[PDB]
Amino acid sequence: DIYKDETLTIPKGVTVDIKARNVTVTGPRGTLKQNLRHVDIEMKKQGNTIKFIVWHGSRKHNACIRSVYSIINNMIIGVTQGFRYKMRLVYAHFPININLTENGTVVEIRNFLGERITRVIKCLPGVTVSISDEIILEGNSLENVSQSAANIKQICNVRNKDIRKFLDGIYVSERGNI
Amino acid sequence: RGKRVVVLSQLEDTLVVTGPYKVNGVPIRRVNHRYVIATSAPKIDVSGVSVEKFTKAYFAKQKRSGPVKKDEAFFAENAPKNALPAERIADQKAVDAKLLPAIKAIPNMKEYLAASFALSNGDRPHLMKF
Amino acid sequence: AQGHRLYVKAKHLSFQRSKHVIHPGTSIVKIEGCDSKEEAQFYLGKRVCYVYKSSKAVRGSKIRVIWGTIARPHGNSGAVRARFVHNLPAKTFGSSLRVMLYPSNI
Amino acid sequence: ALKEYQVVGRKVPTEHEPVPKLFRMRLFAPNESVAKSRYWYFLKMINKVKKATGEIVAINEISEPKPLKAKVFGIWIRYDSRSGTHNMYKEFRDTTRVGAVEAMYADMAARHRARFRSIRILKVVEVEKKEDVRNYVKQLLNPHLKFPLPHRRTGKKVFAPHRPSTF
Amino acid sequence: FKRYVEVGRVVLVTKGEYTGKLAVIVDIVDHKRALIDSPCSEFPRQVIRYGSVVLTHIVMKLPRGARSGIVAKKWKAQDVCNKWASSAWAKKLEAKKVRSQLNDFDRFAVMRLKKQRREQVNVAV
Amino acid sequence: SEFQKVVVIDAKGHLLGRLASVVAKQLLGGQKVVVVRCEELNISGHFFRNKLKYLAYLRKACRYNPSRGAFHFRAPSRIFQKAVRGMLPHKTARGQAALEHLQAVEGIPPPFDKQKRVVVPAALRVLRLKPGRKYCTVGRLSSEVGWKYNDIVAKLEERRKVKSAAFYQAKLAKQKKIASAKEASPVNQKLSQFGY
RNA sequence: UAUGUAUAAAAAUAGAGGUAACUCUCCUGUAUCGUAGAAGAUGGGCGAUGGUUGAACGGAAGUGUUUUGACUUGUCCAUGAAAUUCCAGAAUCCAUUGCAUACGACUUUAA
RNA sequence: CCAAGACGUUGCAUUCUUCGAUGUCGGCUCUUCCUAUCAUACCGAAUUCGGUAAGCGU
RNA sequence: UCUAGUGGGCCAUUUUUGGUAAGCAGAACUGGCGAUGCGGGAUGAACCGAACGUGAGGUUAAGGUGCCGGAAUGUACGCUCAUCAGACACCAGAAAAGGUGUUAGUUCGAACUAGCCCUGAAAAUGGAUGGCGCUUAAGCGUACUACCCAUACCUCACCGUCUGGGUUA
RNA sequence: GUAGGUCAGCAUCAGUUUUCGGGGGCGGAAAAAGAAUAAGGGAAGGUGGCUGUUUAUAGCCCUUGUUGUAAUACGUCCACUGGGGACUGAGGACUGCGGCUUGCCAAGGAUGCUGACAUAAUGGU
Repeated sequence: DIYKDETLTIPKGVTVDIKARNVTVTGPRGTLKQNLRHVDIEMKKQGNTIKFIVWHGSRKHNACIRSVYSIINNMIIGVTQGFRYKMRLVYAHFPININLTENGTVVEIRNFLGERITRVIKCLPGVTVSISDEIILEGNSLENVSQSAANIKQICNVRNKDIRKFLDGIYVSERGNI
Repeated sequence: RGKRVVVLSQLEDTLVVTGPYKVNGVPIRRVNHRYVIATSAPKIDVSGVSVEKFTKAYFAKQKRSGPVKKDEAFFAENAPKNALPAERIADQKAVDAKLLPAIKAIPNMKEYLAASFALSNGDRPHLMKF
Repeated sequence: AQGHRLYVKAKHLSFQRSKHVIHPGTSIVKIEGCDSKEEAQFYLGKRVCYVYKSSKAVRGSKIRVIWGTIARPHGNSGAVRARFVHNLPAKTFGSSLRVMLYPSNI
Repeated sequence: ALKEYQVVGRKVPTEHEPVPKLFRMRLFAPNESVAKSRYWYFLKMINKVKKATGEIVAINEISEPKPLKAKVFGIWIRYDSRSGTHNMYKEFRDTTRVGAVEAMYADMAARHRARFRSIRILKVVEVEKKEDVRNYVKQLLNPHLKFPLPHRRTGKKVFAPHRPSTF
Repeated sequence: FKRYVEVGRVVLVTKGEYTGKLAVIVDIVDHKRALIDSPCSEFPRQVIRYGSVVLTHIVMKLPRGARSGIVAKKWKAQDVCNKWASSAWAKKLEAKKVRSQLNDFDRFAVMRLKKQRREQVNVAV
Repeated sequence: SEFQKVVVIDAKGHLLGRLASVVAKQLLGGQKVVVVRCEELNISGHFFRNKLKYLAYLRKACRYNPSRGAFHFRAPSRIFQKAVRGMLPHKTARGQAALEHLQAVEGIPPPFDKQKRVVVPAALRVLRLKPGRKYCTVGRLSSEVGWKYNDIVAKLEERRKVKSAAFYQAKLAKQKKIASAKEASPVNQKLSQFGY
């Protein structure tokens, strides 16, 4: 269509400036700088409302408008309240040992399924790890927190064994805000 | 080439023309009409100057009818000092006297006639008008 | 030094040719600032020349000139066809030419 | 550049048909020669008339009565494809029937690779009611229409000195 | 944005026999064509494509599909003439046209006058 | 329109083929061309497709003496010269003379960072691609096929940009003064009838 | 191969750029810098106090950038031009060495 | 591809050159390419069947 | 009237027979090549256009105009994104059936229906829309202008041949 | 004075051709439109007014009249006309066909006015 628009109201967040389509959203919790060069959308800021508009876009290009609205709300939620993931360890026989170094940006996993190899993972920037067998992933970027959970889950994978019997692994339990 | 001149009269084929000799030093000469760019500058009054004595015979060269020519003394001959008749000088001075007052009256034209036309970078003569 | 150049700068592009057959009798010339055949109409019939320099002194001159005339426009991009008294050497492709303002009609 | 032609013709009279019927057709063709050709093409498929045993009794070039007024045209066509089992209805918004047919021919060739020979125009009608109107045509009929200027690539002017503003 | 293709926008024609003229979008035919009109007699009402016009900053209040007389009446009432000229964009365009119309004697006068202008180069130390 | 003795071209935001076509024609016209910032050139199409195209080009080699076969240059400026070479008749003496009239470089070296850099709108990506179409950068394409100076070119570029920014402020300060003194002269408004 | 061999921000392009949450500009260079004078002569009167020319910085290829006797068309004026009378102290050999070697070459040494 | 892996359906001799002669099997030797993958690496299902894959060996 | 050479043909259009098929064998009609250069299809004996004395100018055919390459990086409206796209007849090759790819349609959201893309698709020296490259194209479909140029056309000069008309001064 | 080497420039013409411009006749629905101005009709993608309505504090659409022998566009034609560029100059007293007023002429094929160099300048190998 010629005009497809979505409207969002901005919260009390400090700066939402969009220089070079790059949203440098700074709020009470922190700063999240992300690019919107992947979408060709006129989003206009006036007063306390922002309008995402696409002109002459087809169905494929018009589908990304709601995705932009979803993500723009996402780091608004991140810079206001933040994102926290609670992730519980499941093991049958061998307890899983987890160590956090330099305030949790590196997580070391040992004794997974009885293996002697130490699995060390570097979390994405802006995410910190804490021990509540519960792991808490808190940060500003939902992108980085979810990715860090994905990396941990993929790293603690069972190989060449029957999943039907071996239910060991690490799966996310709760995804909420601080 | 590049001089600015004032047309006196139209001869059989060319134009009898002179940029005032006291302005740019171009004497009375015939110039073929295909080798001039006429300008849109304000006209100079040439009604008061005699143009009947400027003819092909007046500008005619001396007949030679022989292949012998050229010499260092030959080049030492001719020149403005020699050759140039006093009557030709008087005619140049007379036309100057009858032409200068008009270009004095209209501003900037005296020094315009003194200057020399030239093309510069980016100048496109088809777009340019004179 | 900008009180001269009563000519317009041009470049010898190529001979008049088909895909494989050249015709060196007439040449293709790109006059600077001439961007259409309507503009080429002004330059039709002008006197174009190729000026080059030689070691031998012909009549006491280091500079010798081949003269020619713009004949017709060529294409839509302002290129013109030029006929010279001596066909321009094929080594001049990309060399410069002087297009005078005479025979003038402006 | 197509043109709308009113072509009226009849077969030549015979002893069986002393007073043959006059048949008229509105058809779009670049010139009168093609217009008469298409008239005989349509009359030949329907009503037993050659070009030889018939004649063109009237030729007229129809111009748009209101060429400065925006209109919506609904065009029914017969489309012949590699399968050749097709009827279509399309709608085009412009100021003249000739332009609507021209835009139809370009659109039909673009979207279906159909040629002038393959397409025959069933009927071109002006749609006057907005409710009677294609979704794209309706949303052009939006009273509050406004949109930015689309990209338009803006003598030889090679070697620009400054990067373009393009806005 | 500042330039929207909409009913009543003033446009400047850039391609065609009416290049350099001002018109107003009376109606929108489609995404690529629009009906425009101008009060001037030399510019008739016609359907034109957006590729030959550039959108000006001026918008006038004009009902859709207005006739030439009403468009001219609205054009005079909202005083769009010399409202376009007040902008530096129009002044630059008019300066370009005046400068292009100059002749050799005028060009020599320009050279002397700007040479008088250049000879100041007096600035505070 | 007008030929300069040497033209320096900023290759940033330009398409490889469109710019090469323009450059090759200019070189055959007898014009000396310098193209800077060849690492900032663009090739239409997404990166992996162009990566596959170059890797296919890399395979071309003689079975006897690969040192005789096609030589695959990994530098962005040498990729540009390859495109211009293929668009020139380089087996011909005219084409060779055109090739030595081209100097394509990564970044803007000191003989050229103090000179004006023009652009070719017939080859600019913003004018020549539909928005939303994927494209790649020659510099990144070069770095992941073998070019090993992408970092040093970048680091030297910000130093040049910092010096260029300092130059600009100094020139803009001068232009502010000359502009202020411009309207002070009454002749500026006297020659308003002339269009200046 | 020249004929003015004149022009250095970076960026985005569904935006920038300034001046001072403000406001102006953009919509290319057909723009700015320049351009007058025997291929540019000899003088003079006003006016301006400018203009053009014969230590530090720059390593990406620094071929530079900066810095600190002439020449006046800012503005007036007077002579002169023509008949060019219609286009043109080392290396090597000789020798030596064997870490080398088909021969050259290579590694040594030799005043 | 099809539903009842059947039935079907769609695909991956000539005598042009040489009879003023192109030395005519296999083995040995040796190098290279191909993938329609035996092994190796890494994945997906229910040792077996598969996908990427010719780097390396056979 | 006398006599030469010839009495191995081949290809294409269309029709057609033998054949699993064949750059296979066999015929019919016409046009060609052989015996024929030239413009074009990158390249080719028969494809397209046009058939040729020596030249000058003009204009076209077929085919082309991003650069190589002479000639619009022309105009108008769309379609297409291809993880080894596509790009001009002959021609130098791919099918059924699908594909939450996408753009349009038809009939009562469902099915169909088309156009492009992808899949089906798969080899051996490294290499081929001719190459470079090309993505609101320099790809595809349609429409409209301008332009380029053959030994063809037109005007003219000259050569020769043939034909016709004069010529006892 | 007469005629005369080579090479150029221009004018006035002839042949051929290309490229721009103006004026006029005629044709079509004796264009369609439109403008301006009188009737009536209808309404919206609904303005002022108060989602709904019928020109008001915007207007639009349809029909008719008028201004009208309207203009323009397009087509066609002029034995109407203004430019610019290119190539060619065959023939060699007179005849001919024509226009003009006997002479003249653009009418059975280029002459006129000049300049430079007389040179290896043109030309050849």
